[PDB]
Amino acid sequence: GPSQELTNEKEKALQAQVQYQQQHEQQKKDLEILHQQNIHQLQNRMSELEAANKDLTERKYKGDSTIRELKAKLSGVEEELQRTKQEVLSLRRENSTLDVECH
Amino acid sequence: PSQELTNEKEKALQAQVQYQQQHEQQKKDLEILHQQNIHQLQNRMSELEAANKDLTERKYKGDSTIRELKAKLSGVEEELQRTKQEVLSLRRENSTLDVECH
Repeated sequence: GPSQELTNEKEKALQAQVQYQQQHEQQKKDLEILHQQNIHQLQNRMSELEAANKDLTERKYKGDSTIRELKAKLSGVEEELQRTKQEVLSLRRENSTLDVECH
Repeated sequence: PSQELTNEKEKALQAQVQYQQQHEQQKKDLEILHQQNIHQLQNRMSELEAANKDLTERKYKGDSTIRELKAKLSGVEEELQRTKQEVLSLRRENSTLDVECH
């Protein structure tokens, strides 16, 4: 068959186009898989570092409110100390005047 | 008839050349995209590392400030207790002198 040999070549060319498309799709899939393996460890270390940062930022806010409570507590005690020291001065002054009137 | 056959074999050789150029071009394009993505991930990683360094430094500063405040507060509470006992002693002296006087 002279034309049967020609029809065989046209059949072959259609089959070769199908094979090309399959090989082009397979190369894409293989490259995406290699890519995922390349970024896997880095994506995991990134998510871990974001969560550690979220926890630290949360801890920092708690630390600020603790500092605020401590400063206000300290200011109250420093003022109380001031009014007790002045009470001592007042009492020393009173004691001296009373002591001169007996002695 | 034979020239038409030689034309089909010439065409098939050309289709193979094209498929090969296309296979290479898809790989190069994917590599550019993947390299771009890797650079973005690496950049985000370096900014999370810098944010973590900054947070760890703030955590040290906050915690050390808390530690200093608690120790300062204990010192003042202790000094207050001493002064309060001095007031009690002076009020006792004031009461004994006041009874001898008025």
